[PDB]
Amino acid sequence: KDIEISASESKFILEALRQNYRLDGRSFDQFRDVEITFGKEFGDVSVKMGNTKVHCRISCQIAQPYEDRPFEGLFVISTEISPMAGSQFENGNITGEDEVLCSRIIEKSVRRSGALDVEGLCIVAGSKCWAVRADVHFLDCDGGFIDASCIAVMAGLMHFKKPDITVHGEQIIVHPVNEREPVPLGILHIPICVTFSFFNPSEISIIDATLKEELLRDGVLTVTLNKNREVVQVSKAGGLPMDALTLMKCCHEAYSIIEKITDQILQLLKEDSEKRNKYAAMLTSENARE
Amino acid sequence: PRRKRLADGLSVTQKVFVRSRNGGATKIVREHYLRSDIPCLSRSCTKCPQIVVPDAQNELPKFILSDSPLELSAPIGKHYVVLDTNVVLQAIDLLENPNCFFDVIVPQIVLDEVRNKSYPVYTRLRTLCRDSDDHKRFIVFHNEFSEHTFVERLPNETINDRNNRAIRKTCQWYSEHLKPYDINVVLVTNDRLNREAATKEVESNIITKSLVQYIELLPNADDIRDSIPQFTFPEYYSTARVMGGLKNGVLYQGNIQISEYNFLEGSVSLPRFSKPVLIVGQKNLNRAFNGDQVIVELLPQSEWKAPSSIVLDSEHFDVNDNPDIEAVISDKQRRLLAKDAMIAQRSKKIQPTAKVVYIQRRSWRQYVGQLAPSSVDPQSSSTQNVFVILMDKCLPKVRIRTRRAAELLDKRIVISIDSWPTTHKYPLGHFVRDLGTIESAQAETEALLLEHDVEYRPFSKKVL
Amino acid sequence: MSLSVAEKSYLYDSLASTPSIRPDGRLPHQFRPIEIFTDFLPSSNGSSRIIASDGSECIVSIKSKVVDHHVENELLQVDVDIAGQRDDALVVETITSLLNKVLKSGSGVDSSKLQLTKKYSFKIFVDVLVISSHSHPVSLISFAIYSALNSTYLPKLISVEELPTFHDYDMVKLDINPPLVFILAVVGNNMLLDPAANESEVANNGLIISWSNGKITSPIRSVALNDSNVKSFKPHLLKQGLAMVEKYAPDVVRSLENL
Amino acid sequence: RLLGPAAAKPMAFSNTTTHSEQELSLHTGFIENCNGSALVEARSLGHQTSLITAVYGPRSIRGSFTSQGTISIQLKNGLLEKYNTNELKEVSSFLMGIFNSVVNLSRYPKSGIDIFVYLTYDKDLTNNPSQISSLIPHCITSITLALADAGIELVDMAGAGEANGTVVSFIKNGEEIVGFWKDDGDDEDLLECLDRCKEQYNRYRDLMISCLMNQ
Amino acid sequence: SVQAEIGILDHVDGSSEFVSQDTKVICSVTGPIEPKARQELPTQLALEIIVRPAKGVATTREKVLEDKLRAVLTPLITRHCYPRQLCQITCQILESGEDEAEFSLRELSCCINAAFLALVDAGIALNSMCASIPIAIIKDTSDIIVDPTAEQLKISLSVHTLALEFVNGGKVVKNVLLLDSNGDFNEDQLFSLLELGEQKCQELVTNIRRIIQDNISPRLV
Amino acid sequence: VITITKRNGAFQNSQIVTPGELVTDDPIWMRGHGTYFLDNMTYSSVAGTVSRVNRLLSVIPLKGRYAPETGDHVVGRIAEVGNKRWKVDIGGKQHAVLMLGSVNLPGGILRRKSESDELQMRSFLKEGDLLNAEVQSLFQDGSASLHTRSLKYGKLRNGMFCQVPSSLIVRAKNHTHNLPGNITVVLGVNGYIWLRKTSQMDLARDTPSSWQIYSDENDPSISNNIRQAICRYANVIKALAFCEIGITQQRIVSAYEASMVYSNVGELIEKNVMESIGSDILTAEKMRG
Amino acid sequence: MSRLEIYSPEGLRLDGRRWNELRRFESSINTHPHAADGSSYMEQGNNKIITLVKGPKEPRLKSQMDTSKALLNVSVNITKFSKFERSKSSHKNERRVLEIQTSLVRMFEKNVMLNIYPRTVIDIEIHVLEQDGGIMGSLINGITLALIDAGISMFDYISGISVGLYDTTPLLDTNSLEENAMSTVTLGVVGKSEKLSLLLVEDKIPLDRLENVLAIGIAGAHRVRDLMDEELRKHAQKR
RNA sequence: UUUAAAA
RNA sequence: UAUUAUUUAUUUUAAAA
Ligand SMILES: [Zn+2]
Repeated sequence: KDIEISASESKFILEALRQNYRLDGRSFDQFRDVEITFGKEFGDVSVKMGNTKVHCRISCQIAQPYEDRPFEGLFVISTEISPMAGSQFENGNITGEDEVLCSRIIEKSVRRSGALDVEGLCIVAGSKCWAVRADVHFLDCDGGFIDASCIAVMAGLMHFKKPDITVHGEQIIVHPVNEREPVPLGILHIPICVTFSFFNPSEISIIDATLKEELLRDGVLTVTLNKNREVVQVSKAGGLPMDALTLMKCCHEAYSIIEKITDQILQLLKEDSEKRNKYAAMLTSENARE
Repeated sequence: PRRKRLADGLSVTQKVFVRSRNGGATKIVREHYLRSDIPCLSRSCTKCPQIVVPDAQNELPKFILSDSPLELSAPIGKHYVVLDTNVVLQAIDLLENPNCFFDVIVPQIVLDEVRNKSYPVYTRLRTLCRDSDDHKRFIVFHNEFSEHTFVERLPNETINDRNNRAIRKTCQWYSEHLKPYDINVVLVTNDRLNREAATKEVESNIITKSLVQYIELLPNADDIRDSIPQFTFPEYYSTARVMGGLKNGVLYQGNIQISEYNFLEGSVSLPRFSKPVLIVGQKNLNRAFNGDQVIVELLPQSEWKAPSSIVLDSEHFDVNDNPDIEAVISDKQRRLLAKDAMIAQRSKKIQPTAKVVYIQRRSWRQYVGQLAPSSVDPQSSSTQNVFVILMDKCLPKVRIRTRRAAELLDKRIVISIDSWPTTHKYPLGHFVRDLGTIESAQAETEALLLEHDVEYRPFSKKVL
Repeated sequence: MSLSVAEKSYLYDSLASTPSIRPDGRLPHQFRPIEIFTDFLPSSNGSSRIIASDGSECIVSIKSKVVDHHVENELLQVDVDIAGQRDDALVVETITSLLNKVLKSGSGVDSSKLQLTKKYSFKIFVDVLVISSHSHPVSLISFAIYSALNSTYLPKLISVEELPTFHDYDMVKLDINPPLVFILAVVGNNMLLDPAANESEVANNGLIISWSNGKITSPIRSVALNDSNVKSFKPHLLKQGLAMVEKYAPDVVRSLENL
Repeated sequence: RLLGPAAAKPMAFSNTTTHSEQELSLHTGFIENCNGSALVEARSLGHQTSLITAVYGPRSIRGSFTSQGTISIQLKNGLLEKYNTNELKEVSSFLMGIFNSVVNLSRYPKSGIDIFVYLTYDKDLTNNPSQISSLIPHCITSITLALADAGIELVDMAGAGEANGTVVSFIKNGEEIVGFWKDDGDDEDLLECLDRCKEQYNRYRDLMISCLMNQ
Repeated sequence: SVQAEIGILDHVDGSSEFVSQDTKVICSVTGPIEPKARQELPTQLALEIIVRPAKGVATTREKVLEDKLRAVLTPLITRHCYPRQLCQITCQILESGEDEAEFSLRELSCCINAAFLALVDAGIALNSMCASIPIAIIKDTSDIIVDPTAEQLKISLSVHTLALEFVNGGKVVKNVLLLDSNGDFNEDQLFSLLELGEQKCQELVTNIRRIIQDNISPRLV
Repeated sequence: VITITKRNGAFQNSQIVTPGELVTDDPIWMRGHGTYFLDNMTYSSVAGTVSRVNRLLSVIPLKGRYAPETGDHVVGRIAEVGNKRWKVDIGGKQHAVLMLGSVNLPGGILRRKSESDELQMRSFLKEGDLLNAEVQSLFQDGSASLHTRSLKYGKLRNGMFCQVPSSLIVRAKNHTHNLPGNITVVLGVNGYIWLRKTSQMDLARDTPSSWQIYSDENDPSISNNIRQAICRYANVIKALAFCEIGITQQRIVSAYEASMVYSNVGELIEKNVMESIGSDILTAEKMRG
Repeated sequence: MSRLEIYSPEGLRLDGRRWNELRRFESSINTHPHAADGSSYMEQGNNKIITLVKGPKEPRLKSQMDTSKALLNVSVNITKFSKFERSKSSHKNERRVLEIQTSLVRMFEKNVMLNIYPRTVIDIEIHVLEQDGGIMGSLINGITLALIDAGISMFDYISGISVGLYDTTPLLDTNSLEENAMSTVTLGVVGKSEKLSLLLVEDKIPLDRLENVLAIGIAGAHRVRDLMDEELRKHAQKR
């Protein structure tokens, strides 16, 4: 019930790496071309980078805040993997290493690192708050699971819109989405994950390994940056021991990637906003005088 | 009473104390490290430069206290000054005077008590230390961390008794530590009980004088003697009590309109009188916001006041208060509140006054304002309680908890009040939205429309 | 380790004899050497560690919570966690249900000694962590919760009804009579006290007896020690075992309350 | 759906709004899924008890090489008077220590026997405020009935009785004790507990054979 | 009009994507593959049906959605020519296209059409063809409508899911695979929509046959 | 009575090399256990003393399980009956394997066809049975291969089992010895000891097939004084192990006679009496001879 | 406690230490001889950890047997009383434990020579009795010392240290209060080398500030290796 | 609780 | 009967002639 790699295939891919050759034709520091597609409802995002395809789905509901932080909203994320992305995955295996690590990294990047404005999700302190949920669906597994999932969640949160709320003394009314247009969430910074795969025949490091390269891997490193030159999160455990010089090279190379991907999400959101707001030029209330 | 030796001169003990909060107990244990490399920071000292250690930026500590202090009359002569919590909170303005204090020692236990009771005062005290130069010199001696000055707690000893004793042990050590250089240590405390306990400690005699006694001994006493400085809301009535009170002509219903230039004077228009009924004071307003429908109860003619003739807003009132205050006086407010008391005594316009006893409808909404820089820790990424100065001057300060106080600084934000119980001095709100930077044309206009419930959102798509 | 059927019949015939030939050869009333540590968890109101002779180890922690007894039923909760076993295991839920009966507020433990105001009282959280176990550890845990409750310090109360306040430094000592649990193994017609690992494997049945206030108290059980040789016992053996603990329990309390 | 809204609270009934003989009924053989069935009901004073016991066995365990059989007893809540799951499993381990001394285990090598007791209704009609002790004797009689109906060999019948929280299970017409359970109660009392339970044991020992010999 | 694609996923034997109104369902099929010990059938093929919601985790709602989707695909597959083998059919609901808390017929209908197309792309032996449509009747004017919108469901008296089996060029209705009805209706309304549905499914397979032929024909020679 | 040692306050009461450090830079060496080769230099993988024998460079760690070697009279317990072999618990890193063609079968060979090989083995050698055998050879991973191809090795009975650390077994010519009181000790070099009543074979063979040895039937009549003698032997053997004293034949009978002072063996479990008997042997024998 | 000074201008922290001073480090070996093959009672500051290594032994079931190396299983048990407030078990709190356990397995499976022990398993049972910041680093130190006690062959030491960055000042061995007020980096340094086997950054840190934090992190971790190494010297010479 | 007009 | 065996294989000595 697992993937079988022949000895010749393992030797060919590794020797190709020793000759600066990747089967797909990318460089060692080249990220796969990401493609963001937005659905009908808000918070519906499908990410395609190479043969890897992931689909995200944002939702929210009124919930009880944590008693330790009565002024913050909750953030939930589930990254279960179905046999759809490959028969090597068992359906119902929620506690798998890939599922746990993917959830924890996006959770640290979004919730813990302040990417999502949880204080803006506060309705009534200590009682009512927004619980923004992010569902991730692994459609086709060709490596880069957490890299694609982090782009899907961050694109979904910036594309998602929550119902409106009016403060009337001690009363609070939630407008239906059919009456008033929903309000977008608060997104401070945009964290993007970049995973590095290491090999040894003098070590070789490739960015965003495919499924075949991921299986012949000797060590994995995940970094998360934003356009503000901040290191949102780093996860490296085991594998080939590395030093501070190799990491900083990974972070500087990843910053060149996350900066371009950030500008793409901002541009692709702007294009999607205009597509669904054709007659928005007539409905403007706040207008300039003369 | 445990203690363990570690590296060179380093030892550690176990600090245990019980914390009572919301009727619940929590035993708290903390590591307390005692060290012997803390300098006296006196330029005259020739025993501490040999034990100092550079900081994280590899920089040796500069010795601040002058080698030729102010020489007073015998037997004081050359002396350093050590303060307690009371003097720092009371005469903080006198400390900033350039013709008063010159070489002052602020111990750690005093600095911690000031920060716990007034953060803006603690900040101005650290500023005296940081800005020490030729005419002003302030230091902080970490007496609680020094192996020589740290004092264990005695059985059944008051919490204030130990901290008062820690101040004495600090002066006793400084007195002995500076004997070679012929410099005395003058302890300035207003606690008469603390000074008497210092006279009983014959093992190390120190000089203790009050604030008025120390000022009179200065050479320029005739010039600085004129600058010396000298709660719970009543619960709301029951719903049954306000029913019979309105029925039997005891209570009255109306809407509070806080005065234009004074956030502590409100008037309620009643059909019985031609002049609106004044409500003066915090206790009489009883946690009411401008625009609420309240229930008032008339006060006797012994308490009737005149319309106030002073200007007050939340920003210029109780500026030295912490937001989390629950169940420190400025000299400027003393000279201001007592000044208005003379007007309400000699005035003829004394009209009936009442007090709020019940809130019927809260006029709360989304208010716009900015954070008070006096209560923000610019380098802290932890949850901290900060003040919010609302745009509407008729409203008080709002306390909110936020972990982005540094980021939200110099921003124009939106909040909404959650509650205001009898025990809290200030209302509790929460952050909802950030509009932009202060004095930004895009943010100030949007903050203006929100402050007047102006619908600036685009028209509905059903309008098409 | 396990035991072969050859040596199983060797111990049965030697233990059931009128001169009880114990494996280590002790008397049917002698216990094994025990090491007990106390007061090592600063974050807890009370703590204790006990190490049995066969390497068995148990750690107990005691936390406190201010609760309104008019709405909180049980003021003493026991939470057991055996290493290498799930939290919903049968061997864990049985001891958890049994230890909450020996330490039930108002029964084995009087709720008056941990009360505060007329409205409020203290709730004791007894958390058990069994690191190693070779036999039924309900008797070894009872010794650990004994030494921990007799070294527990709770915050002193400072005293119209309002929420209670406590002093900053001074704390009171928890004076509660902590019940004790003993395990008895019957091998034929002989009653054994504190059975070892191999001894409890050939026993015909077992007895659990509580002990509080210098007398036998509820609850008492007769759970089996091994599903192989489960034999019914004569009621005179139940009386002999119930009377044997009365003869040697004060020797335990005296050797256990010294701390 | 299931569970329902989390914001809902269960109904609360206030006590201040408006204000010898132990009956027994036995049946057996009525569940087609299992081998042996049983249904015992008892209503004395203001406490009515009705529980159902099913026996699924003997089941041949694949790959097992045990010499004797293994008994698995599991108590399960029903619809009224729900007990905590920890105390239910405590009575299960106490019951397994009883039937392992009664059921002929050597007659079932490489196999196991699974017992299922359903406390479907435990009514209590006290006027104004362990309660599980009043059901242990009724559960022991129910399992012995279903074990006998399932063709499983049982060395003598097994019954028990309650005496103020004291539950004692006898065998061989009370000659030897097979189980002892006592919660709450008083001190010194023991001779009267073993006597009141023994006469209650003989009352159940012959009444079980009554319905087992008829039908 | 409905949209559908084939062979979209790489690491599975057969995939598809079915779209109707706003309901989008991506389905994948992998088989025959090695079954688990608790799955193998001695004589025929075993099926593993999995449907996952667009939001939240898989609840009991999708469990009855699996059981209905299983009852449709099981007679539609020649299970006996794959003894001791496994087929994994996984449906992923991208957008529900309806109120999930109230209705689930628009998702069941799309999962049937997505699973059938994915089974065609995978190469599993199918006994025939299949089509599924949702049917509803409006409260005020008791009118039968085929493929109702999300707003029409909230104003309907009863909802229906009709799944038919087509043989011989998509003209002969061999059997009625699934007819799931909930709401208020009598015997006259049943055969009125059943007759109406038989001709709307008849033009669906005619359009489905065109969809799959436009994709499989360029693959073959 | 109970002896409860109480403590309050805290939680509890040649060249040495550590894993990672350099032991030598001489390439002319043969690396042994606790030692790994790297970059023409030699490093340590455990924490212990450096050993040098001819050219074999190794590190002997402090704590370590029993390392089986060829020709060891061990005592092991059967874990499972596997395919054409047994898994016997010797006490090492892995279970030792006992092949079918390495024991004295009851009827000489298998009686087939009827049952499989595995099921027929459980009739006389089931799981949990205790026996003794000799390590015939070793596998590449270090696993031991046992054999019972002599009347000396068989299935143990008529006694009690005890366990001591493997390092505390002094090497000698004889593995099992006869003891006063009609008792025979089986000092397994792996740390497993079997104290039993002296049988007809070990008494008549050390002084100057059939399935009768695979019988689980114990001896019918054992003297009540002989069984109580085994307890004292077990208590003094575990006492010498508590005092980290090597176990030999003379030190067993020396502690057996020195334990007469304590009458019944009930007080032989305390640590004060254990350290006394251990110190009485280490001083009155090593300093007197 | 209350509002405190994190790093005073006098270079003193809230607990009295300085920027490069570690908490008290009291380690112990062979604390559970009759319950495991390797034992280590780690007491780093107020952190109290019990690490038990059981192996190499035969797997209980052949479903977890590797014919070329040993299997490494790390079980981290965080007691309900590890903090002040007795924490109740949360469904979300179980995910953070699995991430730590996996990070520990992947860390030590590369440093422990599993090839020398084939067809075996090595169970690592951990019990956290009290935590006060830097718990991830202290878990590493307990595993390293417990594996050495069990005689398991390793390539070198693995030292765990936690570094915090406050404004522009890095701080070594962060406690619970300091972690609540700054960003924290945990490191897994291999022996005296500058090689990392673990690097967890769970809070925002500027990129230009990360280079220096790692240097001071690997440096302070060498000091942790010395404290662990010396404890093994004293325990070997006295026995 | 700022009159009126155009914005 | 380890030059023996395990079949969707728990074998962990298949080497020499
Ligand atoms: Zn000095």
